[PDB]
Amino acid sequence: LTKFNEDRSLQDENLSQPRTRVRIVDDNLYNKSNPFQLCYKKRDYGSQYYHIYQYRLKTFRERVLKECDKRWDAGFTLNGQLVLKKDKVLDIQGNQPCWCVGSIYCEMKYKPNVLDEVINDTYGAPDLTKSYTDKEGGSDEIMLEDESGRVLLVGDFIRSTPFITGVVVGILGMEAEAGTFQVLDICYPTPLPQNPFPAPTRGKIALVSGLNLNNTSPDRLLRLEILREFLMGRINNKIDDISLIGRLLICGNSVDFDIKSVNKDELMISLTEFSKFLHNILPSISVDIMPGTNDPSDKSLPQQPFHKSLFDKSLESYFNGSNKEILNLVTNPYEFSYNGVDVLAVSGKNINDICKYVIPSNDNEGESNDFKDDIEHRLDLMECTMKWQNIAPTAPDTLWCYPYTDKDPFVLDKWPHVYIVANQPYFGTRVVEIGGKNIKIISVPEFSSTGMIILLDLETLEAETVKID
Amino acid sequence: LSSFERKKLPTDFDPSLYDISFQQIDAEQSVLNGIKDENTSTVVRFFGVTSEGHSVLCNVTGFKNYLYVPAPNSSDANDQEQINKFVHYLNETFDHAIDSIEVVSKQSIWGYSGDTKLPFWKIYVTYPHMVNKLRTAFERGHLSFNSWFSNGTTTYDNIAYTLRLMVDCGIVGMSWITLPKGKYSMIEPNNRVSSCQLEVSINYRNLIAHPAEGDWSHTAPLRIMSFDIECAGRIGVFPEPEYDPVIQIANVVSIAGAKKPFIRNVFTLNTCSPITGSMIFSHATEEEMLSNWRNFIIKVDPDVIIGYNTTNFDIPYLLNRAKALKVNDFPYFGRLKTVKQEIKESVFSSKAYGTRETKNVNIDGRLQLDLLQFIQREYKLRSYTLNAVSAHFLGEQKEDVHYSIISDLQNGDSETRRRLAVYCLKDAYLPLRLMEKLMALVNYTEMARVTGVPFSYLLARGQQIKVVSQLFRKCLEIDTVIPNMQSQASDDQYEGATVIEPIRGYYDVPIATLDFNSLYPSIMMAHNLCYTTLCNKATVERLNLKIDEDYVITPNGDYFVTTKRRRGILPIILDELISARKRAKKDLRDEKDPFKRDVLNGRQLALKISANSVYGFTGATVGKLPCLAISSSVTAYGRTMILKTKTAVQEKYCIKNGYKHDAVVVYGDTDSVMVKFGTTDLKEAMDLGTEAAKYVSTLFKHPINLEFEKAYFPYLLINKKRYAGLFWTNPDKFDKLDQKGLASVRRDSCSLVSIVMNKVLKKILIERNVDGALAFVRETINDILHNRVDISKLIISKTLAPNYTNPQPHAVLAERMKRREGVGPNVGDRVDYVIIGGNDKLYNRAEDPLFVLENNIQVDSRYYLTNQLQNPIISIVAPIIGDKQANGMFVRSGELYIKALYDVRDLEEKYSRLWTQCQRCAGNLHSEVLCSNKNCDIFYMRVKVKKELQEKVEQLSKW
Amino acid sequence: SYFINEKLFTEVKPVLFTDLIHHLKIGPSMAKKLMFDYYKQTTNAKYNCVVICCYKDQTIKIIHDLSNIPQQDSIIDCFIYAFNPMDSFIPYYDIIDQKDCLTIKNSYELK
DNA sequence: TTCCTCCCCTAC
DNA sequence: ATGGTAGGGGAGGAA
Ligand SMILES: Nc1ccn([C@H]2C[C@H](O)[C@@H](COP(=O)(O)OP(=O)(O)OP(=O)(O)O)O2)c(=O)n1
Ligand code: SF4
Ligand SMILES: [Ca+2]
Ligand SMILES: [Ca+2]
Ligand SMILES: [Ca+2]
Ligand SMILES: [Ca+2]
Ligand SMILES: [Ca+2]
Repeated sequence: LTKFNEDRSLQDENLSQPRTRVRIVDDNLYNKSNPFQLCYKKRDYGSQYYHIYQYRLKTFRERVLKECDKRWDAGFTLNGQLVLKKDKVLDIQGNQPCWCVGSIYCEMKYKPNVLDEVINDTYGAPDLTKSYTDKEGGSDEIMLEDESGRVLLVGDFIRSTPFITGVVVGILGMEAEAGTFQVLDICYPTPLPQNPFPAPTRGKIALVSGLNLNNTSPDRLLRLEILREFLMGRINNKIDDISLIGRLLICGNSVDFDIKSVNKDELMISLTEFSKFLHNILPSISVDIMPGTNDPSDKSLPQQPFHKSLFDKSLESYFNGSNKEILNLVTNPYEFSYNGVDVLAVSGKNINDICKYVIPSNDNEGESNDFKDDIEHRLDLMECTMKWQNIAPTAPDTLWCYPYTDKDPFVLDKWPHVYIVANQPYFGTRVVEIGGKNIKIISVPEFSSTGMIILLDLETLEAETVKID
Repeated sequence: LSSFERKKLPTDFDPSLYDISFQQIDAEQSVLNGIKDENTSTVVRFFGVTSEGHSVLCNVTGFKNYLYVPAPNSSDANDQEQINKFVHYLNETFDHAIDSIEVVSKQSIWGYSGDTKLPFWKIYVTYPHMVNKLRTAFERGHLSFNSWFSNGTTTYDNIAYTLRLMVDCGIVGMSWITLPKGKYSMIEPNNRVSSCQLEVSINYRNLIAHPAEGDWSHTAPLRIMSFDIECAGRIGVFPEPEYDPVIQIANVVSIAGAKKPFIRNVFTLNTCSPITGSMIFSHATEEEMLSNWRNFIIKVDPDVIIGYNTTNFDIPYLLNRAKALKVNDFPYFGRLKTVKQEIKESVFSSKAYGTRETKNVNIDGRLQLDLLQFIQREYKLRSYTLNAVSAHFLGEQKEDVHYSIISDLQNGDSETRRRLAVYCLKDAYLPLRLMEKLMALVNYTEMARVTGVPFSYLLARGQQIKVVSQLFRKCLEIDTVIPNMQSQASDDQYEGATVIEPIRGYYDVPIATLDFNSLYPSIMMAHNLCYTTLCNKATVERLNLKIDEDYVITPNGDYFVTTKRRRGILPIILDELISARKRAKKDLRDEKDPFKRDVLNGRQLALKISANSVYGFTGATVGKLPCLAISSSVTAYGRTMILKTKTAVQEKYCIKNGYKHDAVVVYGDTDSVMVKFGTTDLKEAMDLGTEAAKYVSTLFKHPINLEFEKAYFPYLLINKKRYAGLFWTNPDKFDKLDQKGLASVRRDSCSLVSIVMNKVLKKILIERNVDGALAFVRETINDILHNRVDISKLIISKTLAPNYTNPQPHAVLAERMKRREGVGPNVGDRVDYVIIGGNDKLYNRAEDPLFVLENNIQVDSRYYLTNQLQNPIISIVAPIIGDKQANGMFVRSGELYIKALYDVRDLEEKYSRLWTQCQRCAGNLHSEVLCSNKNCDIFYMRVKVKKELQEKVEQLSKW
Repeated sequence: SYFINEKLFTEVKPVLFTDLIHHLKIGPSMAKKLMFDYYKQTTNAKYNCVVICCYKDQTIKIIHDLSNIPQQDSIIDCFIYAFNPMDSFIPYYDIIDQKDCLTIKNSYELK
């Protein structure tokens, strides 16, 4: 009986305060240096996509060798012909065990090729191509490139782990047919340091991704408004559970429109509506907007932050200098530092492309050891991406990048306590621990298909979800 | 190395008990040191390989070259003592060379004078070169003996010695010869002159020469050796043999009709790290490398040294390099031990093949099948570089190492040298794959067996030699001689065939197409046209022939006799040549592979140029045996057959005869008639075209046959010899889109026009939305004007010519390239250029694309739009929409920031795709990729997109 | 007080419960009560009701299906959200004047 | 500004 | 030495 439950829910507290309260102050690390930040000037697009691979190999060789000196040691006694030694990937012969390091490179038939599209005059088509691998054909080959050589791999391990291109992990196998390996063991790089975070007066963070605003209104705008109202505490008891949420983090895909048809009309009304929402919510919460893949920002992965011009005049007071604490506008994969808890966030394209590698396409039979459907395998992919020190393995090859020279920001230097990936279809979390260091992998879902916004605690790191409908 | 050398000879081998049976691939005149056989010492050496794989050098000894002259008209000519005194006088005059003078009864090939045979004098000579001097003397009149040949005479049967032996014995090129058991003698190891395993000598009367039909049609296990070299040239200067060494030499020796080669090598100038699957003979000095390569060839004994540009670049470079390095024993690697290989530059000019200068090298005993020549003859392509032909036929664009980086790779380390070695291995395995796909050996073997010329003539001489060989064989069969006729320096031209006036327009009615099968050959075979059937009015009055029963007057007025009187030989030659085309077309009929059906279609389309060249032979004033009374008498009979078809179908399929519509012949070119039956149905238009073909073929004499070729449901008749339509053969699905002549199938038009015209025609004819077609046209005109078409689509190609009067753009460009780089295109090479912008004349304004992509010079866009793209598009869209519209077609900060940000978001997604496809292509993920495969689509594009993205980001920096 | 002609009926744009806070300066924990008593007694004409529902697991859903879901427990509060007597859907939002907030002041001055 | 040669290429 | 002729269309030069 709908009316009587309303009558019961008559709450009539009636003060709640005049007396506006204050959120608990959790401040990002002041802008010092963001490895993912490139001004549009000084971008020298002349170089090629080979300094990236050279730097990855050059930096991962030490990280793999520091582990390979102990495991597979110079006196290791594998069944026979012990390990003979290191080598240069091509300088290998015989059936003796051996181990080298090389940047794996997959070769699938469904990986879209631009030369074929040009020669077929079909360049510029929709790029649906849901998955790359060829499961029902087995034609996928997993090579192991190095400085000089290209050794194909075959065996049982390449059916256990993902083996995504661009990653550099030392392999150990037996040369079978003078061209291939028979993989026997895989060495992941050395463990990477973290920062220490002290145990102590509170904190939370509201994570949200995939707003996807547009002219069509299938509850999207209404869900966004309900979101800001719930973040205002106007939907529940006022304080002590919403008074401390501290900061919001929009994690990409905020404004979705049809580039193919609209001709830039709705891309303005969506931004005006978004700016309305920001002006309504900013006096109450600080906000950090992070560009997605479908947003007014670059398509190269180190996407630079949103421009001040995209936003309505209303927010100009926020964009004034010395107001980064209110609005942030950070680059796409960003390394926040909220009260010491180093949280690394992505828009979620890297894991999407990794799954494009591993997951099959429309097959037209069910594997348990493999055939990642989509439940936990995405968290396993993020686990690997935290093992494989770089956070975008297939960077130059399938999710395009600025052709860096002498440095790659994607390869990690220190692990973050939290690793938030965005726009994932499913919400999940795992407290992964590798090499004595543990991190927390949160996978925020889309706010369009679902309604979840995650509230991550910054003292227990036990994130909880709240579903909006 | 136990796989190189051929199968060892059987131990129990002796001249008796055995029958050496082998396939002769080559034959050349030579002198045989030893006892003269049948008073002659010269021999013809038939190199070959037997069925088991053993070499042979059969010396065919005992053949004496002869000269035919008519018996002089006198009383003493029948006195034997007079003939003996005559041969005595000749020996006095011509170095004791004339052997004898047989009296044989022959007839001439010119005209039907009657069934009586004149007496001729067969003058044998000891060495075959004497016949030239004897013929000159006979023709001028220097002989003075009883006033016999004092005036001058006409000699007969002027053909080379090798072909004379091959004609008399009955040996077609690439056929089988059986030296009978015990009739042949073996050359003793002391007097051997070759490297072959079996080196024998037989009398020409003894050997059995099988025809290439039946049990003897197979092919022996030939050994094809492909190869390639790479030279380390000084910076900026093309490799010159005198100063720039050869550093590597690949090798892919293989057996004909095999899946994979059984040898791979790379002879490198320095140490080279091992490659899997290919030995690596790494030498220390260039002299040792060249000598070991020679020893390698001698040990392998390949039969067919194929390559790509080996005739012009590789082998001449090797020979001049060995000469410059004082390697004196290198240039002897033919099947004969002590014959030096030398370069003899020869020029071949023809209307259908164009002038091109070749540097022939005489590798004795071994064929040569440089694939560049094979493709330049068989296929019309925009360019013939290795990259482009590989991309066309094999379908693969692969990296092409930079030229200047070769020196660095060589002077680096063993790893870099392995990189060079794998490049050479790819370059050398390419021609062999091309040869296996294109079926060069099989097609050329069929050609040399059908016509009769040796395999070496197929790629070094035109069609006249094939007609000459077939003619000589048939005359020999029928006791006839060919009179040596001095060339009638020139003429103007004779009459061609009629091209019916077109009823131009765009037709939505189905357009049947009725054409004759092998028109001119069928006319020749039908009305008995031939040399030995020619006649004149006087002869008819003398012999008292009857009309339409013993002779026919052709529509050109010339007389010929029916088959009752004589059976001309050109009917028989054509019968064989168009009965082999039937059995070559009975193969692609039964062929599934789509790429095999455009090679089996290049074999039926080469036996139809070889049967239409029998006509061209009679029609060629320059060149022996020109008879402009059989050739200007088929053009008539070809002009009274369309004039009769266009008058029969147009007046049978009419309303009076009980049909629905009046038929209309809207076009027709030399045999065809694009009849428009007047019905909209297609299964009924085809059903009527097939009935018309039958009825009309009923009107002509066998074998003339008019068959319903195709149909065009939509038809676009632009002009005379230019049109387009859909190609329907069955009434349920169209096969393809034909474009007969339009600027899209031309090769002197940029690829932009081809693409635009193909898409426009596709829309208009298949999709039937004219408005969508015009919208795409306007979209292109914006691209050209805003510099958004890639140079790959603006490259024009023309064939350089030997001499010019009115300067041409590509000619001035070729001169300028020669002056800039030190080497430019040669006569006969297609030159590629794009038209840059400027003020001076057009010919002064044309540049090599790689110069445009290295200096950023502004491609003239107004010129392209106006000259290249305008007139073709206007011509093909005017029939649909009328001429007027067609000519008309060619005559706040925030929103601003959304632009130049959704433009960079489109350029930085193409930049990465292109410059990572280059990495996926070269395979080299970890080091620099320097490519120069300028026939690659992405070439010229990656640099454009880079230069655009840099500028767009520089511009976006400001906001 | 309750100026319910231009607040509900002639308010023809769908009236959000936050408009009460922004106009009458009332609090949320009182604006819900005002809307409550209004639809309880004051109503005289057709008016569509839209109610939010917050659960123990913090789920916020509004469609409320008019029949039930596990409400038999787990319901903390159930506040009457906006009314839409125009009955179709789709309000529209804009810049709103602040300085009337009893929810929370963010942390910082705007400078 | 209208013919009238070269010049390239194709169609039969 | 070298198969044939018919014909379109582009560039340019002279009258
Ligand atoms: N390279 C050529 C092509 C054709 N013709 C002449 C002789 C042909 O008899 C006549 C017909 O031209 P086609 O292109 O139609 O060739 P055919 O019709 O003779 O062969 P087919 O009918 O089998 O297609 O043109 C020629 O002389 N030289
Ligand atoms: S430019 Fe790129 S695509 Fe073209 S051949 Fe070179 S590597 Fe291949
Ligand atoms: Ca080469
Ligand atoms: Ca025909
Ligand atoms: Ca035809
Ligand atoms: Ca036909
Ligand atoms: Ca003309």
